[PDB]
Order: sequence, then C-alpha cells, then structure tokens
Amino acid sequence: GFPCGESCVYLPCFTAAIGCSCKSKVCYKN
Repeated sequence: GFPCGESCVYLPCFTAAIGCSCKSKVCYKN
C-alpha cells in the first residue's frame, strides 16, 4: 500500500530488493 519511491513507467522496480513490485507504473509495497 506504500510507494517505494520508484517509477516503473519504463524500467522495472529494482526496489523489488526490498519487497516492492510494479503496480500500474508505480513501485509499491503493501
């Protein structure tokens, strides 16, 4: 539910390293 401070408009979420995933162009976790 919280943004991870990373766009995934183009690139993937490298914040996947701390559990974030791309949700409609915004990297998010819980």
